[PDB]
Amino acid sequence: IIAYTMSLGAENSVAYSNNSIAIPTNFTISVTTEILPVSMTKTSVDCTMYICGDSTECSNLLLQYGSFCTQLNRALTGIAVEQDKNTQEVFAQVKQIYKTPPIKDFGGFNFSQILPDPSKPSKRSFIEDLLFNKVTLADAGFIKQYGDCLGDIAARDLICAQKFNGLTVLPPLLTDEMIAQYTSALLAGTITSGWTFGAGAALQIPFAMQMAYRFNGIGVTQNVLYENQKLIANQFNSAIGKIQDSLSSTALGKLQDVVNQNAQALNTLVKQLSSNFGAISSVLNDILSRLDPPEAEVQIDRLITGRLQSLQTYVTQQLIRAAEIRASANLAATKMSECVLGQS
Amino acid sequence: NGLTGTGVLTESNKKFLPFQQFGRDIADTTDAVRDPQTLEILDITPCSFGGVSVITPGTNTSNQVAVLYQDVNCTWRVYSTGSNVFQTRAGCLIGAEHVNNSYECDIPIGAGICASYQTQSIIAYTMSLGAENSVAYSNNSIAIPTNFTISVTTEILPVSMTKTSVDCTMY
Amino acid sequence: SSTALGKLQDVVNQNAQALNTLVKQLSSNFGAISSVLNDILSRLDPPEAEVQIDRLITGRLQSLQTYVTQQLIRAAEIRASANLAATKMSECVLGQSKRVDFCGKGYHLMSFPQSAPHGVVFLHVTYVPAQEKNFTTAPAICHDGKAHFPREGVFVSNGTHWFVTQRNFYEPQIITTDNTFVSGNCDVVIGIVNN
Amino acid sequence: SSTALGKLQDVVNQNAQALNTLVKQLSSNFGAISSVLNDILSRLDPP
Amino acid sequence: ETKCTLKSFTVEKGIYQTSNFRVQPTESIVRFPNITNLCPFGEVFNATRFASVYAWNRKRISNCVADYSVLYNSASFSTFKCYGVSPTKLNDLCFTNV
Ligand SMILES: *[C@@H]1O[C@H](CO)[C@@H](O[C@@H]2O[C@H](CO)[C@@H](O)[C@H](O)[C@H]2NC(C)=O)[C@H](O)[C@H]1NC(C)=O
Ligand SMILES: *[C@@H]1O[C@H](CO)[C@@H](O[C@@H]2O[C@H](CO)[C@@H](O)[C@H](O)[C@H]2NC(C)=O)[C@H](O)[C@H]1NC(C)=O
Ligand SMILES: *[C@@H]1O[C@H](CO)[C@@H](O[C@@H]2O[C@H](CO)[C@@H](O)[C@H](O)[C@H]2NC(C)=O)[C@H](O)[C@H]1NC(C)=O
Ligand SMILES: *[C@@H]1O[C@H](CO)[C@@H](O[C@@H]2O[C@H](CO)[C@@H](O)[C@H](O)[C@H]2NC(C)=O)[C@H](O)[C@H]1NC(C)=O
Ligand SMILES: *[C@@H]1O[C@H](CO)[C@@H](O[C@@H]2O[C@H](CO)[C@@H](O)[C@H](O)[C@H]2NC(C)=O)[C@H](O)[C@H]1NC(C)=O
Ligand SMILES: *[C@@H]1O[C@H](CO)[C@@H](O)[C@H](O)[C@H]1NC(C)=O
Ligand SMILES: *[C@@H]1O[C@H](CO)[C@@H](O)[C@H](O)[C@H]1NC(C)=O
Ligand SMILES: *[C@@H]1O[C@H](CO)[C@@H](O)[C@H](O)[C@H]1NC(C)=O
Ligand SMILES: *[C@@H]1O[C@H](CO)[C@@H](O)[C@H](O)[C@H]1NC(C)=O
Ligand SMILES: *[C@@H]1O[C@H](CO)[C@@H](O)[C@H](O)[C@H]1NC(C)=O
Ligand SMILES: *[C@@H]1O[C@H](CO)[C@@H](O)[C@H](O)[C@H]1NC(C)=O
Ligand SMILES: *[C@@H]1O[C@H](CO)[C@@H](O)[C@H](O)[C@H]1NC(C)=O
Ligand SMILES: *[C@@H]1O[C@H](CO)[C@@H](O)[C@H](O)[C@H]1NC(C)=O
Repeated sequence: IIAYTMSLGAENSVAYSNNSIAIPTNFTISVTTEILPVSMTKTSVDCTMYICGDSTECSNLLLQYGSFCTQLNRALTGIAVEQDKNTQEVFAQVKQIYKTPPIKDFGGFNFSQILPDPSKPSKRSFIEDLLFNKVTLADAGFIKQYGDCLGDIAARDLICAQKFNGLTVLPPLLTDEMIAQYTSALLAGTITSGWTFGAGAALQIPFAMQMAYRFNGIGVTQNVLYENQKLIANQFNSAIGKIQDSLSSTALGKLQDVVNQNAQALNTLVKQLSSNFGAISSVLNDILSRLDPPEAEVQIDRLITGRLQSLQTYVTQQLIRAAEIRASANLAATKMSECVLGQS
Repeated sequence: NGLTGTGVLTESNKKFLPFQQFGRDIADTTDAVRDPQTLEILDITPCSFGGVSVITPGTNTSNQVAVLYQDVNCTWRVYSTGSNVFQTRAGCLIGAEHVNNSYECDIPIGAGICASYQTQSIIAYTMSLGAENSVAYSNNSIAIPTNFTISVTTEILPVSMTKTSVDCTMY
Repeated sequence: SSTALGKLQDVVNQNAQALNTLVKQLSSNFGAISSVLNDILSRLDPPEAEVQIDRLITGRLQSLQTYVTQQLIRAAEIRASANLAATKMSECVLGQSKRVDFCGKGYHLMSFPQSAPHGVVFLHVTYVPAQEKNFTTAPAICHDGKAHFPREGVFVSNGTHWFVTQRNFYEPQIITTDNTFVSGNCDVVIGIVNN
Repeated sequence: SSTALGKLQDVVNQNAQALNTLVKQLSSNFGAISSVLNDILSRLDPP
Repeated sequence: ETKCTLKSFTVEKGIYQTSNFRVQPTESIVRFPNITNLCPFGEVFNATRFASVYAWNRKRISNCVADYSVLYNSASFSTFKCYGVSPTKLNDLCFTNV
């Protein structure tokens, strides 16, 4: 193990003089990726099932704390509807589902790796499929039946452990196929209409002339595009190939951290059911048997207070995380309107 | 042996050492037990399971409701069976009729399915993303506008909320 | 005047509901024998009423704490909204914005502010093209073994004749040497036409 | 050089005040007989 | 359920979460070991000679039903106090290392 002083970067010097200028003579077409989180998992909690279980004595003792559970569930539902609103602001910008024609004559540019693949069950692109397999979720579907984990399969499958304690995960409103349809419409509009479909009705224009407009927008004359069209198309195709390559090779850490954080929060909730909180045991059935009502109520009160504050901590941290995801989704919506529907 | 509880007992594959009688999971609840007369191990599984949601068009319009059992797959652990049973990737929906059309979402059920109080009864459908469109793209065709419209739109933004103060002692 | 400002009414509703929830949470025992201090202080003597009063104090303190925490979170969200509104005031009202969909749908022309209870309303005036028409087009024009490109327009053709127009409004004009500029010969551009 | 950076000093002030408030909150009984563990552990037996 | 969790008699259009699906128990079962004898209540409480407190006696008890009601006719105790358990629960339990 070695320890060193970190370097800030390579040293450089500019040959500045009062009558010297440097002018470029060639260019490169670069393609870069930017990843942004847009939603997190929507969860719900049953207080009675988490705090008491099937205990009727505990559930009758809990009726002095019903306002707190209505409050918790109000907060969680606010988060849950905010997630769907986030996805809608990002992806549902345009409400016309444009298709790209079978005329794949785009001046030499090849958009085959980002356009839908009709050979799949879904209509996801090649790049979208490569992205889909680099993020491992925790819920492959949202129907886990009672008979499916009945026995010791519970408390060995984390999801049934969460479900037996009242912790539910709700499915998003837009399926993945609907989101793929939205991105497909955005791509088709942007490659057959330029930036006009974001300001009104889509007005077609040949792709090379649209690229010439975009070259004008950065301070380069159009003849620079028209005289170098094959070189530019080749550079673009090579850069797109480089992306797929890199991906299929080896990540989406910022999107996996969201899944990891939500799963860890739920599992921490489940393990915090082993705390005594100052009582004689952490099981309601060891207290309710070996102790009679009036003097078991003190222990059950300790347990109730502890578990309520556990739920409260969870909900508070979920609210804070949802605020951060909301900021990220707002940034993504701004980038969608200003980089995809226009030129910045 | 004095330990009380509620649940479902099933035959087990766990195998206890001779000095063991109960088995506990990570939440420290008893999930296995050795029967004191037959000396066989049993698993104890809880009895309640599965979320439930209720879809109403508002009780100021009707007291018809639909119920979504978010963990059932019918092709049951339901309160009633009625008619119009419709399976969804969000659960089994009971009380709403499935149609083949598609509209804008009214009440979001989930997984692409919405519900609405149409024709009265409750219907469930797949939400539509929008009208389909196609651009007449060719390699030498352009579309140029010949007129314009001046549009005025509103945008609302919250700027403040209520300023409050609390006296601890008085509360 | 017909028929809403839901985003501005939700703020009022949320604050009122939070205060009223605080008030109703004064009916909780929190594990004591009653939720009234006067039923405890009468029928119980100091040292053994102190346990009940301690339970009540702890419960009500945590109620206040929950309220303050959720108020802080909501205030952060309102702060973000107010920052966005200030940016929109400086960039859409005090200027003209080139950012797409920042000051309405269309090409932004101007904006006017109006005040509302706890908020602001922007009236965005934008320009939306309409009544489009199809034309044949070309990237360049070849005249004397030279390629001519438009200066600030696009080459269109009504079917037989060629004109140069501006991109956002059909206003055809005759192609001259003041509309175009020359660069190179007629062998490199792909869809060049003779005119 | 004359006369400020209030927005940068408020951050330092807030963090310092939070830590010091943590330290002074060690003088609360929270409903116990004393706020010192050594006065409880001496004069009282474990249970 | 929703009317009552809302604390209102009117419900507005929408979808609301209710409690998880509950199932009620149908039967009650008890499973104790096969024990037939009664515990030596008459050679512990009715012994003829007790020990000195400095050399107190300790006896092991196992494999017997602890039906203490048989002590109601022949015994009257001036002190009886249990720690860690309730006296009203002693008839339902089962005891280890007595
Ligand atoms: C522009 O001209 C300058 C002037 O010679 C070149 O820069 C110097 O390069 C040498 C060798 O790399 C360095 O040791 C000097 O420090 C540089 N700076 C000076 C002398 O001020 C530079 O290479 C030229 N740039 C191009 C693109 O040709
Ligand atoms: C501008 O740069 C490109 C490279 O990006 C040059 O084209 C390359 O030329 C070399 C040598 O002729 C070939 O081996 C490569 O295959 C070319 N690249 C591509 C993508 O075709 C081009 O010559 C440069 N232009 C000038 C004027 O220097
Ligand atoms: C551009 O559109 C406007 C409508 O926005 C047209 O003006 C309308 O013309 C019709 C028929 O002449 C009248 O009934 C309306 O009263 C006019 N509207 C207004 C607001 O005055 C206009 O003719 C169109 N121009 C072209 C060249 O088509
Ligand atoms: C394209 O536009 C030109 C206008 O320059 C049309 O040609 C003129 O049409 C007018 C009226 O029909 C005649 O008086 C002129 O003699 C024509 N020629 C010129 C040089 O002005 C032409 O008809 C249009 N073509 C189509 C298909 O609409
Ligand atoms: C407890 O008593 C039961 C009977 O009350 C015993 O059950 C017997 O078990 C044998 C197995 O070797 C069977 O052949 C008998 O038919 C059972 N009897 C009944 C009535 O079911 C049991 O064996 C006893 N416990 C022990 C440890 O021996
Ligand atoms: C586009 O590139 C792919 C390689 O991924 C190739 O299969 C396809 O033939 C290319 N399209 C054209 C028109 O050359
Ligand atoms: C619902 O009932 C109230 C009172 O009966 C009434 O004021 C209200 O207008 C009703 N809702 C509608 C949409 O009419
Ligand atoms: C219901 O069961 C069928 C086959 O048993 C399965 O294909 C389907 O996925 C299940 N329901 C859902 C929506 O998962
Ligand atoms: C609805 O869609 C189904 C899909 O198979 C089709 O069979 C049916 O004819 C359509 N009309 C109905 C059943 O209302
Ligand atoms: C443009 O021409 C195409 C090809 O027939 C047609 O689909 C479309 O209606 C035309 N657009 C206009 C605005 O005339
Ligand atoms: C446009 O495509 C046609 C095919 O219909 C082809 O003949 C022509 O050369 C192409 N022109 C350009 C500029 O791409
Ligand atoms: C354009 O003009 C040149 C010279 O007159 C001629 O060689 C060329 O073939 C022409 N192009 C077409 C498409 O007629
Ligand atoms: C104890 O002695 C009394 C009186 O002789 C008798 O009633 C009782 O049954 C005896 N107890 C036992 C356990 O034999």
